[PDB]
Amino acid sequence: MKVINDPIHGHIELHPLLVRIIDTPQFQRLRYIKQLGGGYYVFPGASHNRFEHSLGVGYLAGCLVHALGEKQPELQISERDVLCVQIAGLCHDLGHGPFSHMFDGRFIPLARPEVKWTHEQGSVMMFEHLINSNGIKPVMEQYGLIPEEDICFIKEQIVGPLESPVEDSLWPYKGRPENKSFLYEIVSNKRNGIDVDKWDYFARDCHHLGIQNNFDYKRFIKFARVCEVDNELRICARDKEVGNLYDMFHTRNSLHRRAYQHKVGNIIDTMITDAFLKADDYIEITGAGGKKYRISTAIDDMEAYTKLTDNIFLEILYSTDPKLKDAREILKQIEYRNLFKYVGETQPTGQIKIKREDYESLPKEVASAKPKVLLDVKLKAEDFIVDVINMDYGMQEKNPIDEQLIRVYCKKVDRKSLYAARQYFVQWCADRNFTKPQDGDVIAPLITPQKKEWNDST
Amino acid sequence: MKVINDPIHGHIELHPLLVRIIDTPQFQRLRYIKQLGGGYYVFPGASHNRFEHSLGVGYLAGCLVHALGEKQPELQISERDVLCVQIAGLCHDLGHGPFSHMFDGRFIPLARPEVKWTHEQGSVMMFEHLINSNGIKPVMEQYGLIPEEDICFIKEQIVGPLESPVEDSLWPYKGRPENKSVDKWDYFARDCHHLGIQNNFDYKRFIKFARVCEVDNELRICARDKEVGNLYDMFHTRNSLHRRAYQHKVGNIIDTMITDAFLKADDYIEITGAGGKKYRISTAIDDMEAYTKLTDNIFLEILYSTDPKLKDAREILKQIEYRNLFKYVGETQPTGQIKIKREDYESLPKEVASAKPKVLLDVKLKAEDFIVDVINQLIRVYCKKVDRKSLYAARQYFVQWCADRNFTKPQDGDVIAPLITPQKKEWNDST
Amino acid sequence: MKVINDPIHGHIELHPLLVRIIDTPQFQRLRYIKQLGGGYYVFPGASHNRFEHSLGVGYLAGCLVHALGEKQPELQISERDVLCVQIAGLCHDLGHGPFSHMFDGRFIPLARPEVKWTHEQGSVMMFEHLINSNGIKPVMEQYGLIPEEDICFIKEQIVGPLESPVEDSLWPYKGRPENKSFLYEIVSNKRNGIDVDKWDYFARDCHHLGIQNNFDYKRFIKFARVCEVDNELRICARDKEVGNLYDMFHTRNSLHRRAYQHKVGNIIDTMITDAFLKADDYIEITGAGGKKYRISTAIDDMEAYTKLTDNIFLEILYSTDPKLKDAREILKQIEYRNLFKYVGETQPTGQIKIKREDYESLPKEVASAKPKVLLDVKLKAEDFIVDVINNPIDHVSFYCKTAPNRAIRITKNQEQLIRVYCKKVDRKSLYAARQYFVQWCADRNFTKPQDGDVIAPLITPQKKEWNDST
Amino acid sequence: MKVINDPIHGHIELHPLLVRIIDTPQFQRLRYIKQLGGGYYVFPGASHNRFEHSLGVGYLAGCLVHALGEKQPELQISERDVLCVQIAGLCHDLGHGPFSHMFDGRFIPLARPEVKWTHEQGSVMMFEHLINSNGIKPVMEQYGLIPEEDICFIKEQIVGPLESPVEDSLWPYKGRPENKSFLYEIVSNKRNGIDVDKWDYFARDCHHLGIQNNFDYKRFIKFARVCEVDNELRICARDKEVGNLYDMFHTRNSLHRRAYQHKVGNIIDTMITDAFLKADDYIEITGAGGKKYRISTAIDDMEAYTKLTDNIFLEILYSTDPKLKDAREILKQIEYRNLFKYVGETQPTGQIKIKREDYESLPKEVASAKPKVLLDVKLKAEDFIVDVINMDYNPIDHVSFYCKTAPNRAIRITKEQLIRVYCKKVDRKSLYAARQYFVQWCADRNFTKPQDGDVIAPLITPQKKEWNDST
RNA sequence: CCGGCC
RNA sequence: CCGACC
Ligand SMILES: [Fe+3]
Ligand SMILES: [Fe+3]
Repeated sequence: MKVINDPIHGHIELHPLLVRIIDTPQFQRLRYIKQLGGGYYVFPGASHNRFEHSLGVGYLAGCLVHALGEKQPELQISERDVLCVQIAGLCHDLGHGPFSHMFDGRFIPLARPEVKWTHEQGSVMMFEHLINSNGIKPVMEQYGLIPEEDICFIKEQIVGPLESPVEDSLWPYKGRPENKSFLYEIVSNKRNGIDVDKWDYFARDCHHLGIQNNFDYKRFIKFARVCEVDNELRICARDKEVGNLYDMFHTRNSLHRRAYQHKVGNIIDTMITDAFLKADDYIEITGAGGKKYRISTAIDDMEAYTKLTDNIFLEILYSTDPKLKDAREILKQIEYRNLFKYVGETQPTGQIKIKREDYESLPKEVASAKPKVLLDVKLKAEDFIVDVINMDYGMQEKNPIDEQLIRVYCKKVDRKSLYAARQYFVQWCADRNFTKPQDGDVIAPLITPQKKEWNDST
Repeated sequence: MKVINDPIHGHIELHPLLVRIIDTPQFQRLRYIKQLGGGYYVFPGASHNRFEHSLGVGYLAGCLVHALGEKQPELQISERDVLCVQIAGLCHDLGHGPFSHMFDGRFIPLARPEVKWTHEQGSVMMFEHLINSNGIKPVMEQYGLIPEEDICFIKEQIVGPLESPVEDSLWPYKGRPENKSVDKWDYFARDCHHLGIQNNFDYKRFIKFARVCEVDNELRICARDKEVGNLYDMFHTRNSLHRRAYQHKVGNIIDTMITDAFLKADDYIEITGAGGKKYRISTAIDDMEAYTKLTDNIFLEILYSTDPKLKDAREILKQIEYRNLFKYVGETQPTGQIKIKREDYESLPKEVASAKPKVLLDVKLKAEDFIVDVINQLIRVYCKKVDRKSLYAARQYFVQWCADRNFTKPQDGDVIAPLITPQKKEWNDST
Repeated sequence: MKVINDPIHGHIELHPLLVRIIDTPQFQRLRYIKQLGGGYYVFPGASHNRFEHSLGVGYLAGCLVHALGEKQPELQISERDVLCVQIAGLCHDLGHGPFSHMFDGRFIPLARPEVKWTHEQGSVMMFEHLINSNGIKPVMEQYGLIPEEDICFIKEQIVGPLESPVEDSLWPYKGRPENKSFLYEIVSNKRNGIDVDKWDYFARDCHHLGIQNNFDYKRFIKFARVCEVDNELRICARDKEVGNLYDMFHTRNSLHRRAYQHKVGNIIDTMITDAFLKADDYIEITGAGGKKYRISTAIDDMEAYTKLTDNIFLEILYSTDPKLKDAREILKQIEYRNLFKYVGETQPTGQIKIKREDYESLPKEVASAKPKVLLDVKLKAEDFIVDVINNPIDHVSFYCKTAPNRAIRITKNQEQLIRVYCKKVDRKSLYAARQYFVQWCADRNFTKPQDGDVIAPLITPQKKEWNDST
Repeated sequence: MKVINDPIHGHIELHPLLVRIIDTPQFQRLRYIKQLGGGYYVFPGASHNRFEHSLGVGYLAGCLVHALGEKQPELQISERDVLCVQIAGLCHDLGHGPFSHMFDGRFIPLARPEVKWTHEQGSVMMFEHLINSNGIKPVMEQYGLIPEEDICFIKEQIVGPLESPVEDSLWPYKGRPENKSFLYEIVSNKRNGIDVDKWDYFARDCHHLGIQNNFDYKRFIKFARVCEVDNELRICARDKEVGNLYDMFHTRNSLHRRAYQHKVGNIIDTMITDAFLKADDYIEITGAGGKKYRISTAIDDMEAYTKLTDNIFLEILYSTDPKLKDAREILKQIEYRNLFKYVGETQPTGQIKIKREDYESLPKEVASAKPKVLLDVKLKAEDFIVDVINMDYNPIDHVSFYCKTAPNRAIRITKEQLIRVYCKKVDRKSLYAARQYFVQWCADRNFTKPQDGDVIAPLITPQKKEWNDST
């Protein structure tokens, strides 16, 4: 058992097995990839990496489990359950890619349109590989828990429903029973949204970025207890966390609308992702048997998944090879904060939402926009841009109870080039059937008038 | 007008010249080093970038200049003084080495013994290189600033001494006024905020409680007579932060391991810059081109290469692939006048490796397996070995070396040495 | 320019006129009036008086009006109205009598059923007496105020429209023209209940009772802004502080269900009220011109109401007079802690709510309630005591975004109790009182007791009027 | 086994005997005696009373004795001692008069200068009256106490040695044998100054005044063990809390510099004292047998002293008797804030001091000043007042040392009277004359020259050679 | 600055 | 479980 001090988490004490397994290099790659991701180009202070966020999530899940077992001993969950919860929370986001939010949102979504997968499956696979490489089976036996069940429980908590839930009204998870889901929801609240990881992320972002955290998660955990709803085990705020929970929801909205939904930071992230894509074949990491896998193709290789940090960006910034001139230009452009210029903002309408495969064609489709306007420079794939920041979850019914931001970036920063990019963005919005801009009366003095809808003020 | 959002000083007002300087390749690359260095391993919450600390210091300096100008109309504060303050607060540590203090305090001895230089020389060279590469001399001129004079004044404001005279022919201010007379407070506040260390002193109160006074017919900074509590709290916070950054057990181990990794891969790492030069990590300060490609990425890159030619070097990362840091024995304090100075910095590990204690020992280490690092007067004792017998042998050798150095007696020297500590009659005086 | 240090609001920096109003007999009388009333004999910590509460209320009213006036230079909030709101805050409780809400609550109605008296009317009367006796009016002239308007405005802020508001939907206040309709929302508010009085006494009660106060009025005051709702200027809050308002109302409910509705803090109040009643006819209090008023009629004169404070309690406890022997006796039964025992509680069904004018008639009906089974003890009329005791998205606006009169004010939010106490404490007496209480709760169309089935099995089915839960 | 909620100590559990003792008229008399006395008219939040103070002190004494008997079983602390220490903590202030320390600090020594009276004597007498009147002795016998010696023990804890020894006449206390000496330092220590009463009233004063209280008695009781010090078992603390103890003393100093010496709470206390002194001969209080006792003599009979609380203030304020007129007016000048002005402050030099018997003679000497200047104000004894604010009598002092692994060797112990003169008249020339008279009187009495003494000393200053000597 | 004294 | 129901 070892205790560490953090700005928000506080005490980092754990079990002897968890203490022994915490100081590992497999989860050190979390410390080498920023959880804030594009926040380095956004938040001057919030340079925290996935290690701090994951440790806070695990500690908060363990504290919640301890509080539930103390105030509600009817669960009869022994120390093995808490140890398994801590081991699972130690890998909350231990399967993402370089720059975190850029990989599963921009890099993985574009590198392999034919293979759509997010950080969840990658996290499960990476945690399984790390467990296999550690060889902590005798150590787990010294902890009193059988590995053949601890590994399954950790994987189920990390991923979720891993049994391909059929329409039958059985247990969706093959690890947890019909009356054993109370402990696994502390790591992530897939329905209520009150997750230890989410609260830790919100608090850390607010603290290291300069925002106000009015939530008191400790009181929520103290007053939560285990209750029965819809003939199932759950956790809810008893009577007096309505103000605290509403403040937490407002803070989450502020964080996800001011930091994860900014403008310049999204442009910087898009430029970084595009530069990595142009250099995908130029940074090959050694794999198993002496083989090599590209950073683009390493999402299915754990040798380079354990070797996928933001140092790839550093390699891109300090390439010692002569074949990376195309990526060197983008690296030099991003070195002096000379990234692209935003042409506006947009959001689609209706229930139709594009998949991961359509993201790759979205840049080409947005560049292919061509209204009846003569442009000095044609909006090509490398000249124009379609930045599609997908918004996971978000649409939660009765947030107290309980698509994608589109941006047009110009590779050229000339005034005439800016006007051409704005015209191309208007053409793309018309093609995608997007609503008129808020300042569209001036932003589109020659593109909006083409359609009679703009003139129909009534 | 550019605004930078940081939790140290909120928003920082930067004019077009200040914005261009802050938005520069060197300024952007300045955020690639750690203030706490290896202590980031020991303390997770402290991972701040150096560029943010420099920006906060510059904002504090600009605010102080504005307050001095507004409070005293007779001060006649023009744009030149504010521009010099901003340039200094920006390039105060512009070219700080890998992990800032770690490189310039550990890696210089193994870099090039012929020329000695702290982080100040590298900072001055990096600022000069940034000015040369930016090509914004007309931009600075259009703001009313003299380029050479401002650059020299900013460099002098840094630890580096502009002039040779100590106090006879003015001060080390060959381009500045010796009579004429902050960053430390801003850095301390940033470190306290990042590491979670409570700071009882507010930087704003100290900034607002400064005045220009005529002492010895010279302008000097004077504080309020009722601000002793703020001063004390500030000093306490600074000391606490310094101890946390330097005295960290894991930090210390990471430090020494970083230096070992840097030395081991001298013939397996290099850079490219002007003239197609291929210089190793030892020559990263003499040439500004080497400093341009400088980042803490080695702390991962040297740890991530998968080549057989560096397999043993890769094995250094293997020491991190199974977490086991060097054991801590103890420390002591200097006595008399004999101390391990910078000249003895490159010889102290060799002196430790050559020790022959007269005690029952079975495990010995060579120069490469023995590390002698001091905290500069306390010198800690860390043994890279993991065996209990090896640790005891290393402790006995360290005790013999300290007894031959006649240093201060340790806290529990009787337990560490049953006879070696008893050998000296001077150190056995319990009264 | 005094400043008063407070353990809740810190510094309460004042104005010379407020100091003149404060250092008077009629304001310092508040220094000996319990804020929680009888709650001191149930909560040892709640020893605070109305004096500091009134100081804090004046402070908070000044803070809110000053914040609104500095934020918005269009409302034309002058220093005159700021001072007038501060005066209304300080004088909002000048009319309290012995043991605060026990006096105009359970005492005066049970003593004088023919008079409608409230502490706000007493506040108006005491403030008029304070400005007349102490010669404040020349000072009010000095400091920019015009008494002929400002005094009426202060009285209206304390109690409401003095002049029997006319039927048409005109402006019912004769003090301020309607273009300052927001100013009548600072001190006392009935539309939504966001008034500085409630903030101050919630914080003070939580400080003195050990309860934990989560609401933070400073955040509200910062967000507080005047917005236009239903063509009238009102004070609203930023949409962020909605959770803070939830906390405030949670604190309100806690203070009500733990402090102000205490099971035994009301028994003690009943005993004190009975002691005052028995001593009402033998405690002469002098008025203006030597006219001796009693406890109950002292509300008809402000020279005799000024001399009427909590000391009356002890003035009956220390009596050597034989005429007070009964009343003093009751007070003694409290020092020994020999209080009346609880019997049961009930709630009113529908809208037929018992009023204060019927309070003096309440026990007799309980006396007329005799259970349909044998009773060992036949409790007389005075042998039982029947004591009566009186959402977040109310008419409260919520400033939407960066727009002055945005007025996002819907949010769609997305009676009384009766307690029976027994003078006798025998087991058979307890059973008889429980049976009589069950009979009363089963025949007066009132809700059945919480534990009525265990309190009395032969007085449950009395009538069908009080046996329907629909 | 009831429990009382306190804003300071949270839940306070009480033995049935403690409740029986609490629910008596003599104990409930404390509800109507303010803790800070005249500080209310200065600190609006400081309206708390002695009743909750006594409750909390009993709580703390019980907690400390229980801890000390749980850690070390060789001390052999039994339930009898626990109940006796708790009772002593409860009744340690049963004898407080109106406005607390003002009664035995300013009123009684000035109303009856020939009578010695401390509130500990009144506490002992009131406790005896409580026990006798309320039939507590049968209940004390029932639960385990033996009144003949247990009551003597409680009285000794309240006041000290019930008899008169000289220097070394063996063990003074007849309550408990010497091998339980520590039991006499819980409720009221006189050597170390660490007693469970000061903890509670420091916490309560800081709660109601808004001052910050960094001390934590829980972390003291947690690490307290009894150790031998000069062949006397004493309660001792871990050295790891010694710095914490510093905080407590720091808090103490704050409370004695802001609250108890406010220079406006003292002039208000003086005005209340003068009003009481003038209404003394006419206010009647009935005692046992109907014998009317005045306010001053009421201390001699506990039945009359039970009915003597802060209410007397209001009883003089709300009166209509012509004989009380003057007294009543001095209470009304307080209600207009038309208080008397402080002419000056000084301190005694060396070891010269004013006792409780010379307080009455002090104003006459103050009025007896004869400055060698043209003083147009003929100030008499009624035109001046002299308040001797006796400061109550160290971070180490009788320090304690519960050093780890050393449960026997406690060797780790390593680390006045103000006089304020006020003037009844309010004329500016009268104020200057009063300042000059105060300076002259302080010079004549060899007292320390005031810091602002020379401000109103343009004529008689050259007369005094020592006054001009700055060294 | 007689309910303020960082 | 009459100064408790945190
Ligand atoms: Fe009220
Ligand atoms: Fe006491």
